Amino acid sequence: MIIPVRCFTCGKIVGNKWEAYLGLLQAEYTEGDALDALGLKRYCCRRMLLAHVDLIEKLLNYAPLEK
Amino acid sequence: MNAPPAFESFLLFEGEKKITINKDTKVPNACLFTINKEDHTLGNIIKSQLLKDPQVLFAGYKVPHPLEHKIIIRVQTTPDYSPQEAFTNAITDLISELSLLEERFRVAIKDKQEG
Amino acid sequence: QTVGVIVRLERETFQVLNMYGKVVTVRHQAVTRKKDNRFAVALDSEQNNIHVKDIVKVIDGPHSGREGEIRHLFRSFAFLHCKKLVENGGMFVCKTRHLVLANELIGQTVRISQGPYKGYIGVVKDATESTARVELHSTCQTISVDRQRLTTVG
Amino acid sequence: PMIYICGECHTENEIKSRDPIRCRECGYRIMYKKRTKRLVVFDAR
Amino acid sequence: PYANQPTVRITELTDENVKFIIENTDLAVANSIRRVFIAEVPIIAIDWVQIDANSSVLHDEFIAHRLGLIPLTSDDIVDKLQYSRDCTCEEFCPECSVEFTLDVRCNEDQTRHVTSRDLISNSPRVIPVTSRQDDILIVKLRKGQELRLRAYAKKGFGKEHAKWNPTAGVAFEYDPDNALRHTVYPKPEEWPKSEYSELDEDESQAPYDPNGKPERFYYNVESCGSLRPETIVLSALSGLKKKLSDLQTQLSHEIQSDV
RNA sequence: UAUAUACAUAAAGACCAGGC
Ligand SMILES: [Zn+2]
Ligand SMILES: [Zn+2]
Repeated sequence: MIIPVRCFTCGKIVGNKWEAYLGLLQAEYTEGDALDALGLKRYCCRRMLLAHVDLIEKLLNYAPLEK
Repeated sequence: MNAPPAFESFLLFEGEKKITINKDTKVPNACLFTINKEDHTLGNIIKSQLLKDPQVLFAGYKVPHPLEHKIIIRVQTTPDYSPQEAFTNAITDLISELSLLEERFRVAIKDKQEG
Repeated sequence: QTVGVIVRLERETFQVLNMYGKVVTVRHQAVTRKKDNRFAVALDSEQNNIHVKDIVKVIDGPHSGREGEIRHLFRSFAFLHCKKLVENGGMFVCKTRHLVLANELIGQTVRISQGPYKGYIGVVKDATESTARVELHSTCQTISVDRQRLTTVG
Repeated sequence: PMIYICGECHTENEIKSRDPIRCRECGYRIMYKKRTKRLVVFDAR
Repeated sequence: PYANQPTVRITELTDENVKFIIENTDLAVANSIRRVFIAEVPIIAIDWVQIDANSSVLHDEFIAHRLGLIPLTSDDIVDKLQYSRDCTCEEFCPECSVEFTLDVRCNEDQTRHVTSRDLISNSPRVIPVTSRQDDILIVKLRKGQELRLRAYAKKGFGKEHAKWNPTAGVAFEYDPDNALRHTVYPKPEEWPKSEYSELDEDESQAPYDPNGKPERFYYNVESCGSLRPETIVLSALSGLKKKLSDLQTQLSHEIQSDV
């Protein structure tokens, strides 16, 4: 749904790197250069940001129960 | 619904003794220690400190089952050296190692910062 | 408040010997069938334990001198049968002392205040004299805790 | 007595037992139960 | 028949990272050190969460999940706090726990991100780590949604639940160029060389050393941001020596009681 | 003071989907 805090394998924090990672893609970085600027060396962390699927933007289209 | 509590691994409830010492009838000077609520962190240190002691013929541990947390340590020493003495000297020798390592790691830090 | 034993069957009614020793007439539907306590125990006039099926002698009260089999027991009353008694199909009623042998916590929301579970909120499924069963709101499980540990919340 | 939330205009209305279900200011027939007052306490586990 | 005397050389020291090299030690002692870097280094992390009003698209215990995993600055007062189970007082006091508060409502039409910067602590010492670099994201809100909750953070360690691991991945390596033959390569020439390798590009492996035993245990210890990486290590040694000083005690009481 | 609140009800059948 929303990007995990704490990469599953190692336990580093990828929670805060998502909104910084979308910025780099719109600056015409390649996912290899984006993930290196964010400073994620191991491929356990590089698969959190790379394979992530953000549904919290879809789910915010529907209107809440309460106005 | 049957998942055991997370704390059940390192916490002792009422009546459980930490250590249980039972002599071993197969062998002279053989003793068998039973440590509740421990795992390979603690068991492996001691075994490997017992095998430095030249008066220790045998030392080894096992976790009987991984889902219940206890260690079982057999020790066999040479005559006129008690297997309870072997296991105490092991623990005091680690404490005298790890207290030397914590002091040598603090010196290398101060050296490392601005030096 | 009143129990009785059916002693005559009629087309629309029963004759019932009530616990006071009077026979009343009631419509079949005006009385409800009561669950008999075959394991009831009482004290006789000499403090013996008496039970259903026991043979007792009556030593005081209206039926003094009679002998009977205990058929039913309720509070201070015993319904007895003696086949020699033609009245009421053999049934009669005597005080047991005239004979001689011949929870609030459940539902509350409690907070575990001590021990390894300290802090968990739950609701009591079952209460005991000793260890209540708290239903944990945090996880899916039910645990037994000494009632000294629990603390009721609101 | 009982406060329900309209599924269309999202206006809490107070409607009670033995009443047809229609929210005022819409006419929409689907009501929701709001949320309980009592304490919920979770582990961060 | 006595303990060996090890030595330490700190190579890299930063705010995320420590590389040290421990020499003259057993394989079993050097391991049990890094095996304490995960479990038994205490840390502060949210445990008891109370959710007053949650209108977010994420259900209650899904947010109570993400809050736990948020690292909190444990730098000092972890020594001062007592485990909540050992603490005598009813419920939570200042001594066994820290209180956090999050009251967030989205008024604007724009989508609001609730960030760990919105956790507000009763004490200045422990805060979310990013507040000491973008902030951890707890949840997003559409206009009209409101999330307010109260959470008490406790002291614990990494055996209980993985949210108390003080560390990110803890590297461990010994004998980088393979003398001891603990691992046997079918073709030695296809394997890349360790950062720590002493070998020229020409030869694949060190030659077999019959007498040797593993020494020079290379670590890399990378913090999560709770504890500065220098004091993840000091707390592991001081925390292993306290478990071995709990044995010598309760063993001595048994040998004296049994005999 | 004594005594008491003791358990039963959710039918059955049909087709459909899946598991080993
Ligand atoms: Zn990772
Ligand atoms: Zn409406």
